[PDB]
Amino acid sequence: LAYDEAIMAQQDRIQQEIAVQNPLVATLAPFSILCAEYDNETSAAFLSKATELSEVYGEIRYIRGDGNCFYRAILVGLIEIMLKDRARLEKFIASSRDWTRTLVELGFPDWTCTDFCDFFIEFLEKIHSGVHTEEAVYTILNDDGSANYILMFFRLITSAFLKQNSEEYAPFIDEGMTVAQYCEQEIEPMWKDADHLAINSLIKAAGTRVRIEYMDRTAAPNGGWHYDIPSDDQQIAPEITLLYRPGHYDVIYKKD
Amino acid sequence: GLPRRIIKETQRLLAEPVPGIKAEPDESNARYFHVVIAGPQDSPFEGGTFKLELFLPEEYPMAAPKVRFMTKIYHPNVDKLGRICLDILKDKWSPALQIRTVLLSIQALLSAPNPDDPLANDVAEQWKTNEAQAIETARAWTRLYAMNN
Amino acid sequence: MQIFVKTLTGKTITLEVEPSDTIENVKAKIQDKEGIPPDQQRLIFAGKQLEDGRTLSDYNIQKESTLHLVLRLRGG
Repeated sequence: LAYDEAIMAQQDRIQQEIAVQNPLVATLAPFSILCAEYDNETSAAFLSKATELSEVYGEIRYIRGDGNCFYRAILVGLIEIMLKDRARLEKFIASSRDWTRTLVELGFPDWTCTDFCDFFIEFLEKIHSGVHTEEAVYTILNDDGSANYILMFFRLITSAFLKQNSEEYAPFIDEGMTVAQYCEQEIEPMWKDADHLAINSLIKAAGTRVRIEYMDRTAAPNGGWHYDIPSDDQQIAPEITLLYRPGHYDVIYKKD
Repeated sequence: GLPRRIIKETQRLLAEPVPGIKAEPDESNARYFHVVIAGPQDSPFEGGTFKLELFLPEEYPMAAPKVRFMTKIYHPNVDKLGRICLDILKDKWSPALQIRTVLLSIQALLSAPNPDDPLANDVAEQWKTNEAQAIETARAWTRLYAMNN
Repeated sequence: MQIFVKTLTGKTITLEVEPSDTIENVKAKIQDKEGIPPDQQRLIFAGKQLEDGRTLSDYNIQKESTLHLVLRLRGG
C-alpha cells in the first residue's frame, strides 16, 4: 500500500508517452494508412482484413487509446452527424436537458453531474448558433481539459441508462456485482475500458445506430466479422462505423 | 483563470460548510486547501483537532485530490508521513465525487471509528490482535499531538 | 432439456442440451443458431462467467434456465 503511490507514477509515465505520440482525436486519413501497419510476412492475417475493408471504407480517424477510446469514438461520430443535420443537433439538445433531470432523479451527485450536462449543453448550443465551427469543435475535442469534460457526460448517461433499466441488465453483469456496483467501478470513472454491456447502453441512451467492424486474425464470414447495434427487423443503414482491433476502437468512414 | 469546476466547488464549499470540518482555500493558490477536521464523538480522537492538506491536480476532476495529514495520528489508515490510505483517492475515484466526498469519507474513518482495516500495517495488525491496547494508544496520541495552542 | 440464452439484442434463443455438456458445446450450439463463434462469446449465469472447462451440472443449471450472452468487445 506504500508501493501504490510509485505505480501511479508509472501509470502516468506511460499515459503521457501515449499522449505525446498522437492526439485525442486525429484528423481524417485515407484507409490505406491502416494497411501500412501490416506486412505480408509478419502480420498477413490483419493485412488481409485491412485490404478487404478498404473495398468498402474510405477514411480512418485514429482515437487515442487511453481507456476512453470507445466513448470518445462515439461522441466524435455523433458530433459529426450533428454538424451535417441541424435537426438532429436540435433534437439532441432537447433530449440532453432531459438527461440532466433524469440524473438527479436517479440519485446522482447533484451539482457536479448537473454541471457536466450544463457544460455539454452550452457546447451544443454554441455549435447551433455558430460560435463554434467545424474547425473549432475539433480543437475543443482535442484539448484534454475540455474533451474529458464532454466525455464525462457520455459516461454519465451510459451509467444512467443502466440504472434506469436495472432489473433488465443486472443478469448480464458478473463477478457478482450489482448494477450500481458495476456502474460506479466500471462506467463512471475515467480511463476505464468499455465492454459490450456499456457499449449497448451508450448507443441506446444516445439514440443512435452503429456498426462495429471486428477486425481480428480469425477466418470470418464474407466481408469479415461485424456487429450492428441495435440489430432490428428494420434495415436502416448505420450512421457511425467503428473499427475494432483487439482492445481498441477507431472511427471509420464508408467510401465516397 | 481557473476551470469552472474549481470556481463553483469553492463557492459551494464556503457558503455551505461541513459539520465538524473547517476547509478554506489558501490565499495564494486557489488549488491549495487547508483543512481542520475536529476529532469526532466517542472515538479515541475525542477532543483533538487534526490539520490536513488537500490539493487539486492539473487534470482534476479527472483524477482524485491529493490529500495528506499534517497532524500526527495513531490510525491504521494513516502512516508516519501523513499519507492517507483511502479507496476513493486511488481506485474508486469518480469525477462525480468532489472535495465534500473526500472530507466526509476521511472523517468517517475516525467518526465512526473505522477500524478499518483488512490491510497490513504495523498499526493495523496491532488493531487486529487486540482492540483494547490500540484504542488507548490513539487516545494518548490525541493528547500528545492533536492539541493544543 | 431445454434452456434459454438471452442476448443484449432483445432476442432470446433456446437450446437442446444435456447436463453432461461442456460450456464449449453450449457455445458451439449458439453458433449453429446465431453465427457468433465460441471465442467471441461470454456466457453468464447467476452473476458469474461460465468457464470453458466445466459443465452445466457443475454450475447447477436446470431445466428451463436462462443463460446470458455478451460479446467480447472490451476496448480502450
